[PDB]
Amino acid sequence: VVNNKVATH
Amino acid sequence: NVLTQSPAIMSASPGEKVTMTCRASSSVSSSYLHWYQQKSGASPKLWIYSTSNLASGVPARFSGSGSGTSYSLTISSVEAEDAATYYCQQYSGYPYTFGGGTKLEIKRADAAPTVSIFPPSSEQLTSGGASVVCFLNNFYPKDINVKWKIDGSERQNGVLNSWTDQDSKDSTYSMSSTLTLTKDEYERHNSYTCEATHKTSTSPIVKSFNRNEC
Amino acid sequence: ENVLTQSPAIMSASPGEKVTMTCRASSSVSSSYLHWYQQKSGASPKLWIYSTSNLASGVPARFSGSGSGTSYSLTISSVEAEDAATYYCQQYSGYPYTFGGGTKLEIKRADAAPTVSIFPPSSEQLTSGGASVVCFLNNFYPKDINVKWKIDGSERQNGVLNSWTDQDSKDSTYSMSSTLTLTKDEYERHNSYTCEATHKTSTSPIVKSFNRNEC
Amino acid sequence: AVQLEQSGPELKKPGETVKISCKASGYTFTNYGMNWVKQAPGKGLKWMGWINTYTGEPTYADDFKERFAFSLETSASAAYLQINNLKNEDTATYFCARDYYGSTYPYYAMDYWGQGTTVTVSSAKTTAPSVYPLAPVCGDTTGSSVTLGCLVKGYFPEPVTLTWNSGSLSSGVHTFPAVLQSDLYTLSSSVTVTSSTWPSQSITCNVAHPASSTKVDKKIEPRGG
Amino acid sequence: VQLEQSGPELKKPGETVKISCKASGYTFTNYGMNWVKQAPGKGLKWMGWINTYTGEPTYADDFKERFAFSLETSASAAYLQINNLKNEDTATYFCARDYYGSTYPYYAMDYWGQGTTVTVSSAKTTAPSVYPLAPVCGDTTGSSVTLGCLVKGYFPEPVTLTWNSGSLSSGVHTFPAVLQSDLYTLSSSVTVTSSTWPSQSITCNVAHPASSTKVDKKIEPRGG
Repeated sequence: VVNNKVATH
Repeated sequence: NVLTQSPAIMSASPGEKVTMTCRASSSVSSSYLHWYQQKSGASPKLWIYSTSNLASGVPARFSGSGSGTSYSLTISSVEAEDAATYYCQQYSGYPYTFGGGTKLEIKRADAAPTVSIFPPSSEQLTSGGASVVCFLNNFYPKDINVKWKIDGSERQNGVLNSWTDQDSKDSTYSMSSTLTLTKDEYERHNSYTCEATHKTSTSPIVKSFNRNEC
Repeated sequence: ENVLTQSPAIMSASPGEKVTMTCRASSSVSSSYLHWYQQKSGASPKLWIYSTSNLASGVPARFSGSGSGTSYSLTISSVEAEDAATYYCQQYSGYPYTFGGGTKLEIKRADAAPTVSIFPPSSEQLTSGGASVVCFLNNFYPKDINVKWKIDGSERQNGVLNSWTDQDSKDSTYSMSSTLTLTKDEYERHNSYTCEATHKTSTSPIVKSFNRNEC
Repeated sequence: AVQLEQSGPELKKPGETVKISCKASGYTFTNYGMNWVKQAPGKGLKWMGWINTYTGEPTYADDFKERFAFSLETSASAAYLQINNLKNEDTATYFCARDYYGSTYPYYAMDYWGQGTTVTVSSAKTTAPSVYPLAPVCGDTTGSSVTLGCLVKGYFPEPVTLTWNSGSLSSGVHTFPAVLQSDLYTLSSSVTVTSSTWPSQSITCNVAHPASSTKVDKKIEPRGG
Repeated sequence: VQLEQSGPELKKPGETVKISCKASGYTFTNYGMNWVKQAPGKGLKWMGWINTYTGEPTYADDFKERFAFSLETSASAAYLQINNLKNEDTATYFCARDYYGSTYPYYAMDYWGQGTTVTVSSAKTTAPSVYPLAPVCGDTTGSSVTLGCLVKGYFPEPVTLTWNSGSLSSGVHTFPAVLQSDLYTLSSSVTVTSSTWPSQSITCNVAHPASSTKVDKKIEPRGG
């Protein structure tokens, strides 16, 4: 659940 | 990152173009600068996101622009329904901050209130209190004065006033004024008068009743 | 940026030994964001330990890490020959990522004498006017070994180039190549060529020679 | 259908604890952060922080790092705001608001908002309103229209709900913001209808005060004397 | 999962070079790609990273503005371009993928390319001379015999050296090259059972791509 260091909220 | 909005309050006639500003103390990515609309107490609605993008259902008369520390929201031709408070919001790392808001008031032609006067109910009187109520409805501008007379004499004390927010459809305001007396005080007099005057006129609209007759 | 300093720059350990190397940061790093890499001779670094103390996949259970704030460490519970590598710490605390300068881990083992081989120049080289005399000193330990060249029984220092392999990952030895380069003209003014391998703590060399005039 | 449905108004004493819920529907609860926003009476919006609904990790804004707790019950798609050791300054409306996302990344905006939860911090008792009809003397007509009203006097805490004929009368209504009279709230509402509507047809103001569990119907009657 | 980089490059100062990093075994656009520099015999330096989903590069402050990260996402490839090459750019460059936990980024790098060596130099390319190393007269050394290959006088690095196409790999020492008078020299030793040589042939294979040289030297015993 991480895309280019952006994690799910 | 503090957001400063100006003007705090602005007034516009329908059809006019308006622009309100949001300035930040430090840079905000255009991606992360947003606008919300809120009408009196109800939940804020996302209005513009990432500077310039209109949320679903937002009319095309709205736009946003800006970059760095200077952003704005524009309405090409103001409508009555635009009467609201608009808040900008940023993220540039946490916390989210909001600006202090711009309240948009709508200007319209002057309108006299529809004035109605009401005696204390028989219910209230049973309890030893007496509230004489006067509604001043759908007038413009908000600046109305009410003067109460008992037995044809001005009474200044015991009066409480409340105003509606600006009407979303017709841009008028309404006001309720209540003179509270004791039941005994109320029953020591006969005539009750409420008078509505605009700040710039010396002709009132008057409504009265008498305790003794229809 | 957050500069990482690793200590000691070079560590030596015998297999089975428990050792600890350190990583010191200029400013506090989250234990989540302090990592370790292993790099061996001629290869890509491999993530070894991540978020202070978690072993990457395939990393032996003899490795561990601890630390907090500005002070971190990697421990090897029981050193093995295959651990000969350079270990780098790496942090994030905002950008940029920085790496420490590395700790080179050398494995100690039993002394081993080199297998020494001497080679004359090829006729191919001589015909082009050059004469490289080569000596291999293979699979020795410790790494500190000295090569001496003798021509006609007499020591010669100039014209010698030396190269060492990195430590062997299986047997923990080193190998060395030594080449003495003369002109063909100088080569053919002499008869005997000797390379002598000597440990600095020993009187007894290992010598190999050949002669130009006979087998 | 995306909805954030919040719990009803609360009255609590200073030093007590309040816990407000935000029940989410119509989307995967755990894929969007839940934000909390405070709005003190007559003031602006203030972001309190957010909770990560996938991990449960709460993040508090610098002014809310004390007595404030965000939590989840993910099986119920619910988010909670708990405030401990209540102060009078905690009197405000609290909104939960969902993260706005693009196709992949957050915009760090809030797209769906709950209806809000009003918290009142006070040691005062609950007072149910008195409800009085407002009608012109003797039903005296005022041309083609008649205005009636409802006086809702002496209640605490806010809110009250006022309707006319159960909400079937919605046009031509003005409900006035409450004022503080004798340390309690008083409000009024007006309704305007055509002369041919009233008194020939029934007009009743309905007043609900949830704090006191009261619901009052007051029929507006013409009265003389 | 693997990151495969393009081959070694030799460039003059002021030229440009573009290095590729091809990813396999995962969704390319889910993981950031990092670039790391290692000058010869030195440590590691992070150059910055590129967001594979958005294309947005982030450059470390020592790597602005001759350096360019780009993508070809339809090819799952990340590129590093270095413009106006300087001698200081002589290094091995690695691509390295972001490492993420199940829940948050770790700001580590889990998979690494094999590295690309860039030499920046005005020196001209020189082919190696490859020489056989055999004991005089094939004089034996007991049960094993050590042979070798001398790879002399080349620039730039690298050369590739194998023995019998690389089918002979046990008991090999290929020695690190040493720089002398603008030129590198390398040697390799191979040690085999004495009975197997010269009956079974041993040949060193040396390629030096920079000079388009590919030579093979069969090791034979020679007299006197």
